[PDB]
Amino acid sequence: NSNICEVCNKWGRLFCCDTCPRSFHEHCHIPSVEANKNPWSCIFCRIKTIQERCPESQSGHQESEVLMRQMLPEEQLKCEFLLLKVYCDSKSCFFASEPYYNREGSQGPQKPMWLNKVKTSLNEQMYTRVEGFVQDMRLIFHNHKEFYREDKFTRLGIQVQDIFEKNFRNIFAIQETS
Ligand SMILES: [Zn+2]
Ligand SMILES: [Zn+2]
Ligand SMILES: [Zn+2]
Repeated sequence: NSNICEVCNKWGRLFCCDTCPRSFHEHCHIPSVEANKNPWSCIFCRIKTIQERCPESQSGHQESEVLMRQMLPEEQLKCEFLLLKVYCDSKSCFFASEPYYNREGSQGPQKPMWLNKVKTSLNEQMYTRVEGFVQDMRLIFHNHKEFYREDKFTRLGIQVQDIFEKNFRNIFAIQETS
């Protein structure tokens, strides 16, 4: 197994996947690494299993059909994996904890949002459809773009949004377009 956490790239108390060489800190893995379970399979392995069992799950989909799906166990897992993929980028640190807004010439968003809040929400089964999760995720970047205006710091939102959107298209097999 790897000797660093797959998400944050640090050593520490690591839990090792039994079906692939990845390791994780407890609360870096999403969901949090399970108390017992021998063998244990990580979220990457579980998502690979879904694909293997239903190879047609990788044919193209329309985003609008994906958003309306109910959060059954497989969609739940997919949103967990998408969320983990954003945390894997170091630039996620800017969006993880609860923000605050006090900048001359700007006003705070009406609805603040952050990754840790989406993580709690997923854990507490508060999203009934994929749409709920995806809306909160995009809301994080949108709020950032709006607040930081022409400051070059706006680019961080564009960057992490791009990671989110590429992973969304991949995980939910969105039909490729030009
Ligand atoms: Zn970690
Ligand atoms: Zn694994
Ligand atoms: Zn099938």
